[PDB]
Amino acid sequence: NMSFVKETVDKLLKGYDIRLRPDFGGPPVCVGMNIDIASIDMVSEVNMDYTLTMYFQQYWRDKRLAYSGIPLNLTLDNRVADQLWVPDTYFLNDKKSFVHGVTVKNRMIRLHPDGTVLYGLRITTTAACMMDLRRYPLDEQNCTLEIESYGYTTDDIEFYWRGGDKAVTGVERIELPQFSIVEHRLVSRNVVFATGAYPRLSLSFRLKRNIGYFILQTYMPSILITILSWVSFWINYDASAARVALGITTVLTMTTINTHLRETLPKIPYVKAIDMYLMGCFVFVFLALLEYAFVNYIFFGRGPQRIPDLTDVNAIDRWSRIVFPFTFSLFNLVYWLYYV
Amino acid sequence: NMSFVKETVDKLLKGYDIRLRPDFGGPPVCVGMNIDIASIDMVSEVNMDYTLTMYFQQYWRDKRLAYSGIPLNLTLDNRVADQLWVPDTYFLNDKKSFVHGVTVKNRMIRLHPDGTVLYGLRITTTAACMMDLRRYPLDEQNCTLEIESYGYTTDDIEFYWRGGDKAVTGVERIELPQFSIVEHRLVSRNVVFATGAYPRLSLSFRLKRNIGYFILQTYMPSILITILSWVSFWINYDASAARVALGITTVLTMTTINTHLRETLPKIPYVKAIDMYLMGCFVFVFLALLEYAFVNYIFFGRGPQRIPDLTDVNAIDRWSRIVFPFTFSLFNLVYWLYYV
Amino acid sequence: TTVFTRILDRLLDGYDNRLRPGLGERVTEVKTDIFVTSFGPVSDHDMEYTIDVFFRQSWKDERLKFKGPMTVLRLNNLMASKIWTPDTFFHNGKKSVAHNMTMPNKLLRITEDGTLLYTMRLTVRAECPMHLEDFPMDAHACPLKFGSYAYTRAEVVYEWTREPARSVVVAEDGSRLNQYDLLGQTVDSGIVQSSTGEYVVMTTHFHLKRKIGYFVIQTYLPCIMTVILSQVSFWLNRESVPARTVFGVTTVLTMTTLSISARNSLPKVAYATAMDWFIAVCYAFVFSALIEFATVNYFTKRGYAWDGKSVVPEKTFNSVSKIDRLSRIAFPLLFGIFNLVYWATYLNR
Amino acid sequence: TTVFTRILDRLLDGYDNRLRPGLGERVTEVKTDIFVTSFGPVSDHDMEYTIDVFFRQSWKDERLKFKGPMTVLRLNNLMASKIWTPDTFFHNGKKSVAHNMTMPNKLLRITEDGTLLYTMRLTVRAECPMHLEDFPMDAHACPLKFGSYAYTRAEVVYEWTREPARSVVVAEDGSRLNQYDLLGQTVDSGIVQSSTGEYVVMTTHFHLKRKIGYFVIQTYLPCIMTVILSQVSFWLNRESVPARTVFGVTTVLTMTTLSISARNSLPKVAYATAMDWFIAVCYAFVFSALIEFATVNYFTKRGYAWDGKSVVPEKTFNSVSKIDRLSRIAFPLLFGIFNLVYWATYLNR
Amino acid sequence: GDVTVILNNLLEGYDNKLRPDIGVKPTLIHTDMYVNSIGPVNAINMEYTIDIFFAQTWYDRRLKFNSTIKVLRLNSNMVGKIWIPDTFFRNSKKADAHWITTPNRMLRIWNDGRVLYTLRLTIDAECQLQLHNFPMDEHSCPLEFSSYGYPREEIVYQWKRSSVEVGDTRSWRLYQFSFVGLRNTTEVVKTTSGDYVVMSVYFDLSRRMGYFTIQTYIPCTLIVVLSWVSFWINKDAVPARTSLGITTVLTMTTLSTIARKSLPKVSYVTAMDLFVSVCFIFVFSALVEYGTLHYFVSNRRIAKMDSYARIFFPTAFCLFNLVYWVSYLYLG
Ligand SMILES: *[C@@H]1O[C@H](CO)[C@@H](O[C@@H]2O[C@H](CO)[C@@H](O[C@@H]3O[C@H](CO[C@H]4O[C@H](CO[C@H]5O[C@H](CO)[C@@H](O)[C@H](O)[C@@H]5O[C@H]5O[C@H](CO)[C@@H](O)[C@H](O)[C@@H]5O)[C@@H](O)[C@H](O[C@H]5O[C@H](CO)[C@@H](O)[C@H](O)[C@@H]5O)[C@@H]4O)[C@@H](O)[C@H](O[C@H]4O[C@H](CO)[C@@H](O)[C@H](O)[C@@H]4O[C@@H]4O[C@H](CO)[C@@H](O)[C@H](O)[C@@H]4O[C@@H]4O[C@H](CO)[C@@H](O)[C@H](O)[C@@H]4O)[C@@H]3O)[C@H](O)[C@H]2NC(C)=O)[C@H](O)[C@H]1NC(C)=O
Ligand SMILES: CCCCCCCC/C=C/CCCCCCCC(=O)O[C@H](COC(=O)CCCCCCCCCCCCCCC)COP(=O)([O-])OCC[N+](C)(C)C
Ligand SMILES: CCCCCCCC(=O)OC[C@H](COP(=O)(O)O[C@@H]1[C@H](O)[C@H](O)[C@@H](OP(=O)(O)O)[C@H](OP(=O)(O)O)[C@H]1O)OC(=O)CCCCCCC
Ligand SMILES: CCCCCCCC(=O)OC[C@H](COP(=O)(O)O[C@@H]1[C@H](O)[C@H](O)[C@@H](OP(=O)(O)O)[C@H](OP(=O)(O)O)[C@H]1O)OC(=O)CCCCCCC
Ligand SMILES: *[C@@H]1O[C@H](CO)[C@@H](O[C@@H]2O[C@H](CO)[C@@H](O)[C@H](O)[C@H]2NC(C)=O)[C@H](O)[C@H]1NC(C)=O
Ligand SMILES: CCOC(=O)c1cncn1[C@H](C)c1ccccc1
Ligand SMILES: CCOC(=O)c1cncn1[C@H](C)c1ccccc1
Ligand SMILES: [Cl-]
Ligand SMILES: [Cl-]
Ligand SMILES: [Cl-]
Repeated sequence: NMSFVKETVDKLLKGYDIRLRPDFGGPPVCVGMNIDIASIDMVSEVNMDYTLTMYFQQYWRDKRLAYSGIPLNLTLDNRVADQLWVPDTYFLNDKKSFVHGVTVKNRMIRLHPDGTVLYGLRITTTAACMMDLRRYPLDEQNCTLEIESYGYTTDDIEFYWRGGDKAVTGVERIELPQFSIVEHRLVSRNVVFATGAYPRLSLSFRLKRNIGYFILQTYMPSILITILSWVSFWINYDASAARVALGITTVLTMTTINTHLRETLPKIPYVKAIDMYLMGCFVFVFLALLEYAFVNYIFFGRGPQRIPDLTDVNAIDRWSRIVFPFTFSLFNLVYWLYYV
Repeated sequence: NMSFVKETVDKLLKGYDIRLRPDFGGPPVCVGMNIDIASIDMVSEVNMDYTLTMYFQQYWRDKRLAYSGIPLNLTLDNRVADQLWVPDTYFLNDKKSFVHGVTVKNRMIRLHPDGTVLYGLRITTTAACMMDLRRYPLDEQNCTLEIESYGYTTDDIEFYWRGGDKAVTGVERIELPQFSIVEHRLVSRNVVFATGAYPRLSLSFRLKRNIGYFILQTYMPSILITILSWVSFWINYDASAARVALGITTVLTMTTINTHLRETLPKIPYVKAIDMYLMGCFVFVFLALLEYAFVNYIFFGRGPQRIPDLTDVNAIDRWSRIVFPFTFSLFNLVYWLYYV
Repeated sequence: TTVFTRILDRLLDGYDNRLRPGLGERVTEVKTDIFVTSFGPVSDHDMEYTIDVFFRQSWKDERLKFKGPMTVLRLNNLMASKIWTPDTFFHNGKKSVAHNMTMPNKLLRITEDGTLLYTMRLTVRAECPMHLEDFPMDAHACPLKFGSYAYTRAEVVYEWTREPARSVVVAEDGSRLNQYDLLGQTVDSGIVQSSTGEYVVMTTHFHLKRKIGYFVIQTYLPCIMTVILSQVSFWLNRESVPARTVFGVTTVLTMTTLSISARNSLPKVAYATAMDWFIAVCYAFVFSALIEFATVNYFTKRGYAWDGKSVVPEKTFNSVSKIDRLSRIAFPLLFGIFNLVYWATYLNR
Repeated sequence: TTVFTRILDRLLDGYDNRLRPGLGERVTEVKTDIFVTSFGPVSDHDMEYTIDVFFRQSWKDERLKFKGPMTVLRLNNLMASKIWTPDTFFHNGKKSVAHNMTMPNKLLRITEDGTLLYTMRLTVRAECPMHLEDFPMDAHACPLKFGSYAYTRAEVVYEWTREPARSVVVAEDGSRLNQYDLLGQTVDSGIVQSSTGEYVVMTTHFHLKRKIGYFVIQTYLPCIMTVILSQVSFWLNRESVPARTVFGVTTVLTMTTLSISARNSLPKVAYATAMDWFIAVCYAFVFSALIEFATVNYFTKRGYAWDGKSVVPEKTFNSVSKIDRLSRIAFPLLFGIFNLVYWATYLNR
Repeated sequence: GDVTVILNNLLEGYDNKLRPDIGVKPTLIHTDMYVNSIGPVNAINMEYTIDIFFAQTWYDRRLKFNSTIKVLRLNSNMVGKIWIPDTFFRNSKKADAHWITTPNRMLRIWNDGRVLYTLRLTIDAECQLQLHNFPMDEHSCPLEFSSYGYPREEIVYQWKRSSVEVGDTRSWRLYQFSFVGLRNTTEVVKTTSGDYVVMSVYFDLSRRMGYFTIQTYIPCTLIVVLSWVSFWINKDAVPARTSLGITTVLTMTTLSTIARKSLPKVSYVTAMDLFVSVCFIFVFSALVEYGTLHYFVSNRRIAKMDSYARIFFPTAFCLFNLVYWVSYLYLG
């Protein structure tokens, strides 16, 4: 048994040239790929990337490795991969990645009698995706993973998804705390550079951000502060200290709400959907404070000289008691219909 | 001619013993050192370290490497450095360092006909320097790089700065946003441990902190809040809500200035120069608030029952309008003269 | 397969990869071009930036001539470590990565005349010294210098593969900038001098202009609204002493918080940026509103406001402060004029 | 020159570095000492500390005896990989660093009798379990345990080079501690029992006392000033309801910020520290001063204060509250007494 | 040396590319684990650190030898010379063996061919946490390991009698959690490359409540009690009660963001969120209570609303606390 297997495996590597791909100087070698996704984590808008753990299996035929007389698929110790040709697959958008190495290098080489090689790697890769945050936190991102051959063109190597649409598994078991993976899809194409045309496999996910976290942390605190700025409409116009303190505090609170949200995001130059709401709530609490200044100026600035009446101080307060809750509801009605 | 170089180099490394230093069993090998400092950055008070990038050149003569018949200085592929003896130079205060490795290892080997070796390395090192922050931010720091031989004592090796005070270049072109390099100093001495006396080269920089940042961040806001607190002295004694709100907020605003400053510094057990100012400015805003409570108590507590007079609140307020600005300038006079 | 194995074995037989091609005869000439797959984020605090490149080099090695069934030998990267390759390094680089997932991202191609093509995927983090006087309306030319580490210009020189402007190519979709616009790149060549000789340097300058949108939303707009807020108190009656004092004190406290929090991402430079000047003037307007009211309060004769019933002839009532009436115009007008001057000054640089 | 090459060649010829010296014949004895070149920062959050050492080991190996023109071979650390060395590991060691710049920071020395000296420079990160019930007045004994990973005490035993106290030496200028003092070290040895046998373990305890100065400045003083600030309102007239309400609310909210900001240094332990008790009592004093005013306001009849002219006949005017008069004495006295008891409780112990 | 001769004979003709019994039977590997410490639980990343001495025992008939020596006690030098199983941890986010001062590995070979292989590991293991009951939550964090390449027909793992041993738990770096117990299971997981024997250890963890009581519950409770001080302040003090009412709401907003700062941005409502939100309702209603009282008395039984609020508000917060704490401490 083991004498024959050891004799056979030694025979395969004797005279093997790792510098030459299978069918070197001939037809392209076809490499099929399966990805089993272990997890997705650290989807960072700050860093514009996501971290992916996966089992990255590659399949190809090397007729130099065909063996006979052994009705077995030979799973060899993974160090034999240093003695064999393997595809020079790389991830174009991969910022940082490693093959896990405990307790050994998380790598698998399985030979088959006809010369087929199954080569699996356990890889954690931090791949870059640039996120369009104009609809944040109601945004829907699309993060990919480009898979390409570095030095071998379509004349030397061909990529395909093994199993077609079933080539990637484990997507339905991924739990992202902030997202739900709406869809994933698989793309095969060629990419042209100045050095040749290279086969590319593309795996992309569509992440829809969950909104429940931002209701509790940003939207409900803003609505309650905006509502509490309307309390000044029922306070007597004489109580200037009370209404200014109520007015100033809500304007201050809106900034404090915005700063907490501001500090956990990149410095994108455009206005996000969350900024539109916070700016909207700021306008409402600012106008409420300006409403008392108008009430104060009408009574004291113009009183001695002697649509709301604009001369009756209590008429302006009665008008504001209706318009501000109505308009804010109208603002929330428009904002949520546009973004949900 | 190129075949003659290949033959000559092969002859040098045939029988070469990398385990033995030049002149093994004989006089110590003299190693000359140059440094071209590429940049200094990340001078961290939190981590008590600075990061230094340099071209680190070592010069020694290995008679085993003398070659004749080639009127050239052989620059060889840096991988030949692993076949030659090189000094076991290390940095004692080095926390984290690496030789740059793109596109290849940033390493230079240049042989010379008489056997002299020039061995260059591009190194980024994060060396430790404990900083005395008692006068921070008006402080000068002295941060060093301690270069030493690990295994060879002064019987086996001698360090020297090659070129005297011109051994280290590029210091004058270093631009740090927060510091200005006042001077750099080169020291050569011996350090004794239990295992013997070892050569040491010390490269030290005297760093003076620029205060322009801290004027904008800490001092000016503190000065303005303290001046703001004096507005209370021009408000009538009976306006308790106005003067208390003015006094309370300035006391709080001093805390806001301090907490932001505290968050960016290490846990330092002593009072820094910046702490003396903030605690000095806190006393002034606190006394300004305590001035009103005293004024309120005189009028309302001691009033019904019947240096300023201490019975007329207007006199106390008018006395405060002069003494508080005058004393604060006196405090600024003593502070800035002592720390400059 | 033995045909191509015998060719590779013959090439490496008696080959010394410690010796550069032409060592002792001529200068090795390395043709270089760069394909930027992504111009990564710029870090103001570290004064650096990240760039992802296909770094291509090409040189002639007469020891690697061959004749065979093919005119180009497309080999895996492990052949590159068997031959001589240039020791190129980035002069302003900080911590660069030569990617090797899942294998070393390098390609080596040998043509029958000895020409070698050698490209590698690199992520370079390079220094970009910045002058932040005009921040956040500043522009920078971030350099990318490279050359041989050990070989002087008498041994190794670098040249651009094509027209120098066309030898650095940025991908259409390859932009990881969040707050900068890549306006283009200037490509040059030069000679640097060290303690070890004269070296050829290949330089690329990436011209970046900062996008002001973030700082308008997070700093300029909150400052402008605080200044407008501080002037609301000019329209309140002079007898609302607790109310107008809260206006002045709170707005100063807000300006202090904005001023302190506005330099978080910047290096602690010793000069004033354009934003520091804006916050200073906004602080001055806010501070002067509280000084304005304290002056108004100093001439308030009576502690009671108008009751809304009694006629005021010309008991007695305070009149509307003349300082307030002028402040209701002068303060909004001087701040509008300052913004016109401030924005025309820096948006035109 | 070749004289010493033949000695080294002879030493390794037939040498088996898979086998410890004296295997099957005796117990290998390893002498050990530590030179602490710096005692790095202590991390409360990770409950670990850093320490940079020269870890010196020495043992006898008869296979390495030699006769030559030297009595000690001071060899390259490359030689140490060719011979058996102890497999010492730190039992409570976290991620530790073997320094490799510019070369492996190791020395190997062979004397003619076969004795080996083998020292290395290590950055050791070791676990230090902390009991933070007394924080910020806590003291710790941070352990450093090491021994053979693979060899039981019947195979490899460790001893200190000198007297155990003198075998761990800290450099005079090496203190990298910021908020601790290195009072001293206790050096001991023992046996640890595992499922794989009995192992010799060498123990050193570094005794660290936290320096309270940072927390006096940043936590205790702001708490004390806040409590003192809240008792100021006892001296204002009882009719300044908005003024005395701002006093109470502001100080209560300030203590809330102080309490939350106080534990930012610590790991999120589930028990109360000495700082938490001080802040809790400071919270009670600040909260009670506001509750005191509410009781005063509940007995305040008239909404106007004394006009400054009318004589109170001991319209009518409110009297000065007896609660206010009592609180002017009781609150400073009780808080002064609490501070005396609190500090004597923890500073003395 | 006789041990040298034995070691050389064992490795002569040995092919460490081949698993023992490669075409005969599966290799049975017995695993032990000694837990040095279960490090911090990182809720934000959903991971925990564990330091283990991981022991594996199998039989390699190619390593049999006859001599008076009954066992070869070896260091890490021979670990790469013989065959070693490719055990990996399936939920490991990041793992690292130890290398100071040498590779912390142990190899022992007995004369009947039994191999004992031990090494020290630090593993950042993935642990998905359901934080609905936070901070009164309980978790069973797994640690799965299997063979990377050898299926169930080639490698079978098997727990020994003393499968997992834990030392002095008091030294562990579990700040917010208490270790309750562990279970070790075995199962076959079907992947695309075959069926694999997967071994799991589950560490039951209960969160300690003390930190969040100090950090969140007490501060939020005190701000709620603070808002009740307004009910005893005279209703004519409009600036006093309006400032008191509105600053509590501002403070309760600041406390809300701090409470969730230590959690992943999960989008469901934890027990902490419920407490903070209800405390928000109490401070919000107190300000609305005075606004209603002020409008109906000045800006004009309802006039006695302060007397009702003095009782109803403390009673409703006590009642909510009674329901909140009972449901999350004894109920589901
Ligand atoms: C992309 O590129 C990167 C590089 O840019 C690449 O990373 C590299 O990956 C390779 C593997 O593919 C690594 O190489 C192996 O590393 C093994 C250990 O790795 C751990 O330790 C690393 C540091 O090791 C130092 O210390 C140990 C002892 O503590 C020592 O054994 C090492 O030689 C080395 O010592 C040097 O440096 C120290 C200072 O650090 C000096 O003090 C010392 O003097 C010496 O100079 C550490 O870097 C690793 O961390 C990395 O990897 C982990 C994952 O593993 C990851 O989590 C981290 O984040 C980090 O990335 C890790 O902790 C090492 O055992 C291997 O060496 C074997 O095999 C080689 C084969 O050529 C042989 O030459 C060696 O002698 C040794 O032989 C073994 O040794 C075993 C242990 O003793 C023993 O059981 C065996 O029986 C055999 O023993 C000897 O055998 C010889 C014959 O071979 C015989 O003569 C003897 O008598 C004896 O029997 C090997 O070096 C490499 O370290 C990685 N480099 C870096 C920088 O990370 C990455 O993989 C690439 N990716 C892809 C996808 O391609
Ligand atoms: C209503 C009334 C109510 C009344 C209530 C009363 C309640 C009263 C309650 C009083 C409680 C006081 C508790 C103090 C505990 C101190 C413990 C201790 O040892 O601390 C030390 C100080 O540590 C430090 O960091 C020093 C801090 C300096 C602070 C300067 C303040 C300046 C003020 C200016 C005011 C000006 C005013 C001007 C006015 C015109 C710790 O350090 P160490 O261990 O000693 O050091 C050991 C190491 N070395 C350095 C020796 C080598
Ligand atoms: C730090 C700087 C300090 C500067 C201090 C400068 C202070 C200063 O000059 O005050 C004077 C006056 C006060 O203005 P204001 O209208 O508030 O005060 C009225 C003024 O005092 C009248 O004289 C009073 O009438 P009378 O005759 O007593 O019956 C009147 O009494 P009553 O109607 O209430 O009964 C007061 O209300 O202001 C100016 O003239 C504006 C100049 C341009 C101001 C431009 C500001 C931009
Ligand atoms: C937590 C709940 C605590 C509840 C505490 C409840 C404490 C409690 O019940 O106090 C009542 C009393 C209030 O005294 P205080 O001086 O504040 O109030 C005066 C008192 O009510 C007089 O009786 C009034 O005169 P009169 O006879 O109407 O003419 C006088 O009115 P006027 O002359 O101004 O017009 C009031 O100002 O306090 C003490 O005696 C202090 C003892 C120490 C009390 C210490 C309390 C901390
Ligand atoms: C881990 O698994 C082992 C089995 O591999 C369990 O040990 C068994 O415990 C039951 C208890 O009823 C005994 O009947 C068996 O004989 C044991 N098997 C042995 C000793 O091989 C052990 O209980 C498990 N540990 C857990 C679940 O914590
Ligand atoms: C006219 C709109 O101004 C504002 O909304 C505004 C001005 N100062 C502050 N804010 C708000 C709080 C804000 C700032 C930044 C982003 C989102 C929301
Ligand atoms: C009288 C001394 O008290 C204070 O200075 C004091 C009390 N609360 C706050 N502060 C100030 C802001 C401070 C504290 C700590 C460092 C620097 C400055
Ligand atoms: Cl950017
Ligand atoms: Cl420390
Ligand atoms: Cl924890």
